[PDB]
Amino acid sequence: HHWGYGKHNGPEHWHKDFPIAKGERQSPVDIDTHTAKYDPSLKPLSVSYDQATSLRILNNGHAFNVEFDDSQDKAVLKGGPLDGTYRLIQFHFHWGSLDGQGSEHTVDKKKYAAELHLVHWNTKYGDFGKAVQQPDGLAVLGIFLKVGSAKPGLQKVVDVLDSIKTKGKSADFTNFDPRGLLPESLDYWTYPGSLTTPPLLECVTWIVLKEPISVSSEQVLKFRKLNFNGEGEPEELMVDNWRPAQPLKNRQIKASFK
Ligand SMILES: NS(=O)(=O)c1ccc(CCN/C([SeH])=N/c2ccc(I)cc2)cc1
Ligand SMILES: [Zn+2]
Repeated sequence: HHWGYGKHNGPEHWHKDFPIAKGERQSPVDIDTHTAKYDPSLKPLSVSYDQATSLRILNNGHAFNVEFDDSQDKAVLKGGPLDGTYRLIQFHFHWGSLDGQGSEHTVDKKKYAAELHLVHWNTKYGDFGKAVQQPDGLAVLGIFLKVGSAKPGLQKVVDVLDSIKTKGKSADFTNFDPRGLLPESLDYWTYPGSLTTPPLLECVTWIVLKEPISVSSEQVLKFRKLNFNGEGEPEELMVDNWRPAQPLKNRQIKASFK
């Protein structure tokens, strides 16, 4: 009886195996745009993905991960609210059964159709498993998806999903350039938070971009053909794999922009 996103094992149940679910710095949160304060001391983000080395795509039963070679400083996030160098390890998405829901973060209680998470770990901790034990271990770059025009840089991901329909399937996925998933503006909000799935560790500096990317209805419909189940199990579509907004508690969301 493992955690997931159903009635019997969804987000309102996670606290029984992961008591940190009710902690002081949980994610995601609603971003109240009027309460977020401009912080003129924040730096522009530095997103250096020119040497990124993608390797593989995996259906893990909760989402799909595009995994990178993080054994060297090849794709790094720096600047903004961050001290030091954070290395890209993987990206994944969260999405809905309908275009009106799917994002984890919300903006003035608005839900987007999906949310991209580019996951990075602080190189001062040596690898990912050590970094998730530290309050500044991870930096996750969050990017909203709205349905409209296609995102051409997403289509190579969409077209491999048929080969990883079910939990535990993986496929070669080399030479994918994550720069094709970024919006024009790197304006962001930032706050201290957590992983949004178990183990819900409070190890993340969240950096959420204000500008969403547009994807087509056909692109998101292909996300919704994935399965949570393994091969030869009753089909359960991989939809609504998002955690809802958690209490902000004693936190301030900072804006990089006016
Ligand atoms: N949705 S999210 O962006 O907040 C998000 C949610 C979950 C995760 C993955 C955590 N899995 C862990 Se804790 N894996 C390892 C543990 C030990 C070792 I050694 C290596 C890996 C990342 C990002
Ligand atoms: Zn995520």
